[PDB]
Amino acid sequence: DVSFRLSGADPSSYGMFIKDLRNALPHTEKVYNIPLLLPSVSGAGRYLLMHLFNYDGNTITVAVDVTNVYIMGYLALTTSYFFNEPAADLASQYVFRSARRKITLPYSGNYERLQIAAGKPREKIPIGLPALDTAISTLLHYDSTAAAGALLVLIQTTAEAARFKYIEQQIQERAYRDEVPSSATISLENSWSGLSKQIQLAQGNNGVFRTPTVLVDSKGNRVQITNVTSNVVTSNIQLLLNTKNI
Ligand SMILES: *[C@@H]1O[C@H](CO)[C@@H](O[C@@H]2O[C@H](CO)[C@@H](O)[C@H](O)[C@H]2NC(C)=O)[C@H](O)[C@H]1NC(C)=O
Ligand SMILES: C[C@H]1O[C@H](O)[C@H](O)[C@@H](O)[C@H]1O
Repeated sequence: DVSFRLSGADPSSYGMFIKDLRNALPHTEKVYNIPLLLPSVSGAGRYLLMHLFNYDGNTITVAVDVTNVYIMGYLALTTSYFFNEPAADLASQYVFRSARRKITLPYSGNYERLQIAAGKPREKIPIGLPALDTAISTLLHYDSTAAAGALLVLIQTTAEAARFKYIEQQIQERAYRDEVPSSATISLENSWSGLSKQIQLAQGNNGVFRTPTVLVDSKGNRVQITNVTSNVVTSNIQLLLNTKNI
């Protein structure tokens, strides 16, 4: 399992949590020196437990599918909560069975359904450490509309940060002040599968992408990623979704 505490958190302890989150995801292979996520893991070993503690020390346990860094649901006190999707329903066979009751959230876990549910695009939702603290707090007591916002914040702060060094650094900057994610952050979240695929295709194609990946950069304008010499490949992405899951 991995644990992160908001109390006393700072850019460093957060970096250590995301490090720990990355290192908890199993891989047998590195493709261009990036850990390649497994095609599948059967039964209960498929799910990483993240113990998150708000500033008060209240806690939730989040279950993450180790093959795609996809949050499936969480446990708050004696209630489990799972997204309304088959993968999460499958996950509820394995994690948090000790929960007194189980609530299936009225949405899947994808960004589009979460945003509709939250009433805001994640462009307009501040993130950072104080926001993760809020999110953990919200998730402690069921409220499906508020939880959708809290989940968008939680996805971005833990999974998307594990997947991209740039997003981990975005959050580290937002250790004590939330701020909506940069467009570059949104571009990376949305491009992960894409990049994961083209990194893998590049092996066999001389480090060249079969199809370029359009991103937005820090300064704000589109940029086309075409091979593995690109910074986003050499420095930024930290985990590759296996093409068997794309
Ligand atoms: C691999 O990717 C790099 C970009 O990351 C390519 O080099 C860039 O592209 C053009 C020049 O051809 C310029 O717009 C950039 O400023 C270049 N940047 C750097 C840092 O060199 C490179 O051409 C690509 N190589 C292959 C074989 O596709
Ligand atoms: C859109 C996806 O972003 C990440 O992959 C999360 O882990 C998933 O739960 C889903 O929200």
